[PDB]
Parts: sequence; structure tokens; C-alpha cells
Amino acid sequence: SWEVGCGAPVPLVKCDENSPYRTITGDCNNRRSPALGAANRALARWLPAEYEDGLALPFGWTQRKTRNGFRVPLAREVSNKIVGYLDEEGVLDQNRSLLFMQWGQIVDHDLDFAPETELGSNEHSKTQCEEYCIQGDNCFPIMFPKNDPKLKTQGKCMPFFRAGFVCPTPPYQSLAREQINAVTSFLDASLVYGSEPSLASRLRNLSSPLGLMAVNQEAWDHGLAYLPFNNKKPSPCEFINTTARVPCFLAGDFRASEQILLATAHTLLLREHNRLARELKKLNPHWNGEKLYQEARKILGAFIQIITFRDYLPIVLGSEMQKWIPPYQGYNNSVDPRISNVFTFAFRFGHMEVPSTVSRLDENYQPWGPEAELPLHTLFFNTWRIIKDGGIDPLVRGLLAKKSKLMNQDKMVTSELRNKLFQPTHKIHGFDLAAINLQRCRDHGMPGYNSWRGFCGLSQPKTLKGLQTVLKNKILAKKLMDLYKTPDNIDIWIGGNAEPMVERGRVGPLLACLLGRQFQQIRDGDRFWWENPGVFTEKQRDSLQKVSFSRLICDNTHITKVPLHAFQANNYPHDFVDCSTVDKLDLSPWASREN
Ligand code: HEM
Ligand SMILES: *[C@@H]1O[C@H](CO)[C@@H](O)[C@H](O)[C@H]1NC(C)=O
Ligand SMILES: *[C@@H]1O[C@H](CO)[C@@H](O)[C@H](O)[C@H]1NC(C)=O
Ligand SMILES: *[C@@H]1O[C@H](CO)[C@@H](O)[C@H](O)[C@H]1NC(C)=O
Ligand SMILES: *[C@@H]1O[C@H](CO)[C@@H](O)[C@H](O)[C@H]1NC(C)=O
Ligand SMILES: [Ca+2]
Ligand SMILES: [K+]
Ligand code: NA
Ligand SMILES: [Zn+2]
Repeated sequence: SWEVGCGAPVPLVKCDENSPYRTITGDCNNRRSPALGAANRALARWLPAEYEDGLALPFGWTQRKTRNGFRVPLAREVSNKIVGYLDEEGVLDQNRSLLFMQWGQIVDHDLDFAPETELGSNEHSKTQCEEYCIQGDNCFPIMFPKNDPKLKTQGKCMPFFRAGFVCPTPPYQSLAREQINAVTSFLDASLVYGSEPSLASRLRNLSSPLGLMAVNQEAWDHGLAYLPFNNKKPSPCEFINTTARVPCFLAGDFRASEQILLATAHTLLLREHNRLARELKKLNPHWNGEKLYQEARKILGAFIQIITFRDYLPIVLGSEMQKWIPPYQGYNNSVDPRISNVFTFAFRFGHMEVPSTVSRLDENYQPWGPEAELPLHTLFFNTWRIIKDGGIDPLVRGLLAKKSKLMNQDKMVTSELRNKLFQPTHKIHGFDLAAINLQRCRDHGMPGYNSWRGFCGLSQPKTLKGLQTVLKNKILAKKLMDLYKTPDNIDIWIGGNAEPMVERGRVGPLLACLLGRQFQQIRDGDRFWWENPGVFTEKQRDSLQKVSFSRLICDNTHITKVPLHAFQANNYPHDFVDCSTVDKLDLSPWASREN
């Protein structure tokens, strides 16, 4: 009995099936299978779930149960031994801007979101978790190892809740636990517009028939727009500075205010849509609000698609790009468009690219005022620094002129993320992304490094010397063997990220294959892919080939000087050019006449 008969929490629609627009939910994209790619279903399983007890208990849950005859090291112990470092000197990517980093997280937020088990919407179960570090039900807390400096400062654990899983009420049969993807698997600017119909509506401007997105009515950035405020309380964005009392933004994606450079990007995108909608009203003043909304949403979609595949992926994948994503050959409805559970871990390589500080720059790209450079940790759930301290332009110049942190085998994830992450529920700049990422791998039934190495047709090291040969790093392989005893057991997040980077890319071989395959499928199985004939006209497509991120900024800021290639490393003024020399989106080909 093969079962496609579980996935409770979803909106149940009938498919127009001849509409020229994507659904919000991702439904109806695959006609033969309407729900493939849709939000609020299981992640795809590229390999079966590996659970302590075959069903649902993560490896590391039962302090007695081995993985392959070895105990699994504490998540915080792996973090401490291997992923931490002290010296931020020489850590920075010499040929990737902070924009490289920042686009990573935007693409990721469009593709996949695996929400923490709610249950508690005001709860004593969050008390039993945080204050009493009691493992049970959805509380799967990250216990501090011995010697841990947080032992003395915070308590015995970081609280951690398990990911949401399909059928909060299964089908009563007997299957492994499968995590939900709450966003649309397609690259469709869901993170701007929503993946759930009702939010997608609340985001829109329905007071006018101009198909705009809703903008803030209390604050402006020198005429340009801010996102509406998430008026839901209590606000983690109010909590980090109760004097300021500036809430988090409301976006197509829950996570839009997690950090100020993410909030900025979400601001840029919403602006381009209102701009797209406005230019489309001039050309076609007879178009209704819906047509306007959908036609811009359709362009904004292709924009993300173009930038991801043309500018970003080749510089992540390097020499492996062509091997995994050859020249497109048209919509293949036999291709699974769904994001894999393993992918949602493969893409977290972005965490080794976030640096320790963010900078605001003046119009000369010099330090904007006295507090120009800030530690990253001050900027989680920080909306007040935009709204009450310079707008988004000073942060955007930082995106162009500053660099991403390079992944380093000795310097993996900066202390701003490893020791001082803020979480929206909790009250302390005191959490560990690296430790969470590893707790999450086990939460989600991830098979091990050698499983995935094997899945990618790569050699699977079993000994010290083997692993030393794969990582080209005697010490790093040693620390791993001492923690995990067998490469077999190495959790996939540290596994893949521990590999040295392929020629001309910023991930190693196993990551390049996991990411390469996924992006290949997000393209080929997308009936609304921009290069898919009939989706756009041949001319609209000639038009779209000319978009850049440089332009998006030029049209949606008061920034005048930008680089051509916004993703490589750019120094001012040598690498900057006036906006007037940057190609525009010619919207002439979207003019629709009844004569
Ligand atoms: C704060 C955080 C960031 C920067 C300051 C940051 C950055 C990235 C980049 C650059 C990514 C990709 C290139 C990326 C991907 C994914 N992240 Fe991550 N990220 C920050 C904070 C978080 C937090 C918090 C989480 C949740 C961790 C948890 O398990 O609860 C997080 C996750 C992810 C993620 C998984 C998405 C999913 O499908 O659930 C990425 C693919 N990031 N981040
Ligand atoms: C930076 O990388 C880009 C990627 O396209 C490449 O073309 C450029 O030559 C590189 N510049 C360097 C290493 O300075
Ligand atoms: C909606 O559009 C109108 C007309 O363009 C504008 O004046 C108004 O402020 C908008 N409302 C919101 C909440 O964006
Ligand atoms: C809070 O915001 C005010 C201005 O609103 C600022 O002067 C002060 O430094 C901020 N406090 C913190 C804790 O960041
Ligand atoms: C489409 O995908 C299927 C299933 O993976 C594959 O076997 C087939 O060759 C593809 N068809 C074409 C014409 O590319
Ligand atoms: Ca999406
Ligand atoms: K998987
Ligand atoms: Na995220
Ligand atoms: Zn201005």
C-alpha cells in the first residue's frame, strides 16, 4: 500500500489550469499532480528518514541508544570543538560582497521553511523546555557539554522544539515522520507575496485598483516605502529596544526581520513590485488591480529566477555548474519540483558566509556617522535601526562595498551566530546557530555524511586517513573522528561544509551535488519557469535578459553609483558607475492594446 494520503494542514483548491499566473500555494503547477511543489506538504525524501527508533526519535535522543555502535556527540560539543573561532582577521571573502551572502538567504527563504512545532501559543511546555531543560514531546533541548562557558551564564541547555511534521494527526497506518515545507518549492517570490492565500491578501493594497503591495503608513525612507508593521504582539523587534518600540515588518515570509540586511532586501523587493505595478498602469491604464498585481508578481518572479541562475549559482557551484545545471531544455513535468529535506540543510552553507559586523555607508561609501560598524548580534530582530537611523540606503551601500565572510576550515561560523543568536520567543542574545543546525539534522531524520557522499557517487571515507584525504586537513579530520568515531555518523551540515570548495565556487563537492541537483529540478519541473515558452513572449524575454541587481537598487533607492557585478568584491570608487549607464527593464513589450 503506497500512500499519497497524508498532509492535513493545507487549503483545498480546484485548478483554473489555463490561468497564465502561479497560485499563491504552489498548487496546480503540475497538472497531472496539482499538489507537487505546493506549500504545507512533506519535504521530498531523496533518501529515507533515519530515526533512532525507525519512526520519529532523533539520533541523540536516548542516552544509551548508539548510532552504528557509537554515541552521537552533543550538538554544542561539535560546535565548540570545530565550528567556533576567535580571530575575524583575514576571514573575509576577497571576491564576494555581503550581497553574495544576503541573496543566499533570500533564495533559501523562497524555496523552503520548516516551522517549529507550535503547540505552545502561550504555554507551560515552553517553561518545562527553557527553564527545566526537560526533553519530551517537541522539546528536544541542546544540553551544554562540560566546560561550556554558557553553563555558568545561561543554564544547562538551549531550548529547541522539533520541526512541524505532516498530519498533526497522521493516517493511522505506520510510516516515518516527514517535515512540512510551509513555502512553495518553486522560485516564485513567495517570500514577498505569501504561500498561504489569506496573508497574500492582507499584503496587497485592495483600497486602490492599482495592484500595489500594502506599504507602511507611519514611516517613510525619504519618500521611498517601508513594509507594513507586523502588529502581532509580543514583538521580538520591540523587545531588543523597548525605548524605540519598532515592531517587525510583515512580509510574504515569517522570517523577514530575523536580521536587518534580510529586512533591507525584503524592502528592495516590495519597492520594485509597486514600481513594476505603477509603470504597467501607465502603459495599460485599462488593466484592473488583479491583472496589475499578477503581471508584476510574474515579472518580480522571473527577476529572482534570472539573478539566481545567471549571477549567483555559477559562483556557488563554480566548476560544477555545467555538470548539474546544463542549458535549459524546456518544462519536464516528469521532474519532481519539491525541495528535499537534505537541501534545507545543504543551503545553510550560507551560515559560514555571514561576518561579525554590518556597516552603514554615506553617499561617498565612507562610514556613515559614529556607530557606522555594528556587531551582527545587535541587528537580529532590529527594525529600529532602519526606521529611526538612516533608512535602507546606508545598509545597501554596505551590501555593495563590504565583503561576505569566506568559509574557513579553522574559522567556520562567527561567534555572532555561534554564541549570541536571538530567537523570537526567547529573551537572550545567547543561542548557537551551528548547534541548532546540527540538532535540526537529527530532528529531521537526516542520513549521514557517507550516505550522502554515496548518493552523490563520491568515495565514502571510513578511517582517519580516508577522511584526511577528503577534507585535505589532518587536524580537522582528527577532531571529527574523535567526536563521531566514524565518518558514517558525521551529521550532514558539518559533513558537507567541512569539505574544501570546488574550483571557482564557495561549496565543496557533496554540497555542489545536493545544491546542483535541487536547482536543476526547481527549474526543469517549473511550468512557470521564465524561459518556458508561452510563459513570457519572446520579446518580454529579450527584455528580462537585461535585469541586474545593480538596476533594482538604482530604481528603488536614492543610491546613484553602483557596480555592474554586485555579487563579486567591489571597492569605491574604482568599481562603481553612475546608474544612467546601467541597463533598465524595457516594459514596452508588456503594452496590451485591443486594436
Ligand atoms: C541570522 C541568520 C543569518 C544571517 C545573519 C542566516 C543566513 C543564511 C544564509 C546566508 C543562507 C543561505 C545562503 C541561509 C539559509 C538557511 N538558514 Fe539561515 N541565517 C540566519 C538565521 C537562521 C535561523 C535562525 C534559522 C533556523 C534554524 C532552525 O533550525 O530552527 C536558519 C535556517 C536556515 C535554513 C533552513 C530553512 C528551512 O527549510 O527550514 C536555510 C536554508 N537561519 N541562512
Ligand atoms: C571574481 O569572480 C568573478 C566571477 O565571475 C570573476 O569573473 C572575476 O574574474 C573574479 N575576480 C577576482 C578573483 O578578483
Ligand atoms: C494604497 O494606494 C493608495 C493610492 O495609490 C495610497 O495613497 C495608499 O496609501 C495605499 N495604501 C496602502 C496601505 O498602501
Ligand atoms: C534605542 O533607540 C534609541 C532611539 O530610539 C537610541 O538612542 C538607543 O541607543 C537605543 N537603545 C538600544 C538598546 O539599542
Ligand atoms: C524528464 O524527466 C524524466 C524522469 O526523471 C527523465 O527520465 C526524462 O528523460 C526527461 N525527459 C526529457 C525529454 O528530458
Ligand atoms: Ca517559493
Ligand atoms: K532528503
Ligand atoms: Na532562515
Ligand atoms: Zn533620499
